[PDB]
Amino acid sequence: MASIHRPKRGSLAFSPRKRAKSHIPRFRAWPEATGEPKLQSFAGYKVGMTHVIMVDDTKNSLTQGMEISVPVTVIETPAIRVAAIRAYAEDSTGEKAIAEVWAADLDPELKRRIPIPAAGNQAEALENIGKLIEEGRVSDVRAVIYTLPKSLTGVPKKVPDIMESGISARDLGTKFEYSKTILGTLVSVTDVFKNGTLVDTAAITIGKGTQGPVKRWGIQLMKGKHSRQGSLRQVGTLGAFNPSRVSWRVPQMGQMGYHQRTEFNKRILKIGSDGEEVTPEGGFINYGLVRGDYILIKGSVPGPSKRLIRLRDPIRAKKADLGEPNILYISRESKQG
Amino acid sequence: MARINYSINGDPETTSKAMGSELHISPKKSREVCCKIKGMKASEARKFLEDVIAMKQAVPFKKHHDGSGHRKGPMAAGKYPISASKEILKVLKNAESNAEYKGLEPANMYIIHAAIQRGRVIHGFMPRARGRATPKDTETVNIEMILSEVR
Amino acid sequence: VIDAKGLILGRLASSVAKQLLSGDEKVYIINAEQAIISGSRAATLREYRETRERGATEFGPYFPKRPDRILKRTIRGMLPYKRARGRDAMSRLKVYVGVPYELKGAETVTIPDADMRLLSSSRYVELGEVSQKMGSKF
RNA sequence: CCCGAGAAGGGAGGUGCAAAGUGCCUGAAACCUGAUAGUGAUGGAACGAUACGGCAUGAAAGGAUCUCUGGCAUGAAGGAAUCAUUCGCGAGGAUGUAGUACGAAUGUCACUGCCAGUGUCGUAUCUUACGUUUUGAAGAACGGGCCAGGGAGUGUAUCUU
RNA sequence: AGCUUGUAGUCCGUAAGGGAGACAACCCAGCCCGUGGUUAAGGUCCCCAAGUGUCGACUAAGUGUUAAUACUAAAGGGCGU
RNA sequence: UGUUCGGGUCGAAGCAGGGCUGUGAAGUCCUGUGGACCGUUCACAAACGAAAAUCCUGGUAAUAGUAGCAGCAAAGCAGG
RNA sequence: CCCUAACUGGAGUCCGGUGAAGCUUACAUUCUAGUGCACAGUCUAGAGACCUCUAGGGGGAAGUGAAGACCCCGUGGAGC
RNA sequence: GGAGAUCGUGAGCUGGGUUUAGACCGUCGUGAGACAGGUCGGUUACUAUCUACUAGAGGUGCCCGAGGUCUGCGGGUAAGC
Repeated sequence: MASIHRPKRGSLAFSPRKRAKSHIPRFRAWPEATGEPKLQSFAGYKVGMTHVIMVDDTKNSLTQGMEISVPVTVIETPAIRVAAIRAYAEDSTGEKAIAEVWAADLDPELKRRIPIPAAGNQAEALENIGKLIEEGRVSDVRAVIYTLPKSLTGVPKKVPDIMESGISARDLGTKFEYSKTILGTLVSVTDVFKNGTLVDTAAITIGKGTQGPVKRWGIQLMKGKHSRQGSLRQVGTLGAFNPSRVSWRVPQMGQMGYHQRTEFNKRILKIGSDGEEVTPEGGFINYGLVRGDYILIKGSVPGPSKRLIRLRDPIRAKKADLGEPNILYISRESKQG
Repeated sequence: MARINYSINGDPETTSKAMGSELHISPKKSREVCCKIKGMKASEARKFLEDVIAMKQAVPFKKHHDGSGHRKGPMAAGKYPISASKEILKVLKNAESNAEYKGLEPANMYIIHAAIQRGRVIHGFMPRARGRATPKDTETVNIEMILSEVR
Repeated sequence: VIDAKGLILGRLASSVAKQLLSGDEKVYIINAEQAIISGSRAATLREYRETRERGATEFGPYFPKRPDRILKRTIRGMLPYKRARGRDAMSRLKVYVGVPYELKGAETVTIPDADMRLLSSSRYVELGEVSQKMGSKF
């Protein structure tokens, strides 16, 4: 038999396609430190999409210098609290948590997530971590941070979300000093990301529940006469006669969406403080209006509205210093029109 | 057709017995309900049965799980056997009355025995395709219940 | 506590397996990355990448990557590990890359007949080299 | 008499040597419900046989110089250890110790209160069911879901032995 | 041709048990029951009872680690050793 | 069946489980249940022994609280 | 059809009631290779495998339905 | 590009071909009838027991009791061509 070839339906790069074990994306890698100390990640909540008219500043592009309409995602980004500093020791079996110091004073609504750590050992915990770093038991340092969604109104929840973030510094001592400076403080998104820079966005995608292989993997439907013989939206064959089994690579029904996904190289087009600049007439549908500080991300982002979106400094960015975008018009017309 | 001996015989002094005689209910569902309610106090068993009949409380189905979805809370497969619960509650009422007649105190007694027994089947028929008639039977269940005032 | 540095992999495994089946001791093996496999580097790497990428690794053989876990697998192949005896033997065995901190400074032993200087040539590679060429971080 | 809507049924209480309680003598198995013994959510499959253990049972019908644990005597085949001398390149061999100590078992004397058996589980070795068709059956060859009962070389005549 | 058809011997068929990974017919062996010992075939690094046995060489190819068997690749070449 | 010698309401046959004997076909005994019949010597007969026949008759499982109770045809709701 | 999307009613899914049938020697959480009547979940050696439940399409069980209607054979038939 | 997966894949589909019963043409045969010749027409059964997979749950094991944040033994990927 002389066969016609096709690329495989869907990607096996995301198998098993199960539901994410948490509603928060977890970062498995952190990029290289390339400058002054700072947090490598922030976290906001997706609001919705709008579009801007901007001058194409992208070097070498055909439309560079002319007016272009660019879709943007609005992400409401209230200040996060640096709740703790955690130290990690590297050994043959990998990284292990070795020490943690919690900030002396923490927000009372953190009790919705965890019983509040007391204002106990912070000075001696920090000196213990300093001794550990001096004696070489510490491989690196991360900052445990959490969001404060109570200030938002389109997100109904008041329980904070907690996550670890890397610190970008040239040396472990510099990392420890910066973490001590930022410990217990409220960091704004301008203290993590700058306008016009590329970032990576992680989020839990839109949940679709249980979906068939046609929607879930993009398999072809039965065609022509076969379309009305009783197996229309349904895979042609589960396998060969031998091997006597259904491969895991055969497209099948199952959970669709509500997965963790990372998008790369999303450009920040605006860091705003007043949500009236971006909120349309009538508000964002099912969300409301922006009230705190916000961010405009060029293009689309994984997740629906109100989903927690984690932003991190780019890990596979190609282009060098991009610049500050020239946003000439932010559309606030009614999205419900 | 006739009366039935009990699988277990508790001592007459501190124990009351009752028998639901060939109820036209589901033996599988009644077995699950009996397994759930065995060992409880009579009052708490009554409250549980009332919750089941009111749909506020599912009974786990560990032996006859097929056809049952999972229920909210710390539970696997479970159902709401309304007819079985009603019949078992009638039998429980009979047993509590018998205890009161003996002079025992049902408020302090426990369901120590709660079993089903398949009885004689009434044989009906289900006309099928192509001239075939297959069975459809009336299964009957005897419910043996033994409460005791000690454990 | 056996130091696997400069020891033939199969001969050390046979010795430790027979000791475990004699069944009066817990055996610890340290520096599993420093064990020796005789034969040409190309041939050893070829056979080990074949074994690593062989099976139905979604639902088939799962050949380990760390050198200590590979040595544990090699000893497992010389045991009745499906039996209760072999299960106890494998439960009484611990293998380490380098020296674990708790065993640090403990008195070690070496198998004289497993020593690598009894080999007649230089055609050998280390288990750590095999593991890191298969992509194990240790 | 009590419960129960009840001319159902159940409980309690009676009758009778015995409930044998009306399709009711006896009342097996399959099947189903519950209890008890063993095991059990890291585990490998003809579901067993053999040996040895854990747990349970071991009233009758089984053992009481019987069971346990030792001593002593005799002990077939077989038969060391250790050491001395010698040979061999060596691993080892030969001679003596030594046909000795031991040794299946057969007797005898103490000690002991269990043992046999039964159920289940575990460790070790072995075994891919049964009947049939087949040169070849665990077969991806045919037959049986299970249990109970029924189910197949008989008589007349004649010939031979 | 694990094809078909002869012949001599021996087997399976109807042949246990032990050993070859398993193996109708390949090796020991024909086998009443129980106990003890010593052997056969085969094996003695572990799985697995007993050698990480001895002597003298070869092989660098994981070649090989495969009595018989249809279950084991040839001609040709090699200043490989 | 003939014949010899017996057992049984102070509990026969049968049934469930167990002990002992016998290589075994099987026999015997114990406990419970059961309520009236049952064996034994030497012989003689047979409608005399079942695990199998897509065996027959009866009973009863897994499948399984599963399929079905959806084209008929807008199918009911309120109050009493 | 390129290339599928949304929506409507009935099923399905979940709940109450009612309630069958068909495959079944046994066991069974398997996968690879070999062996074997040369097409193995059970043999051999490895590799895996914590159990239970729900939904889902049918890879496999040389799945089930059925003493192959093709071929041959039978000193078996029928019609022409 | 070619090939293997029971010439992979009908308890997934199709039914055009071949392989039933009807009929025509040509050629054989006295005939019934025949043709690895042509032509027109010609029913594609099953509610999934086990296993495998895809997903979602309840347990038990691990475990001071609970919660949170992590690591990564491993598995997958075309972390694009």
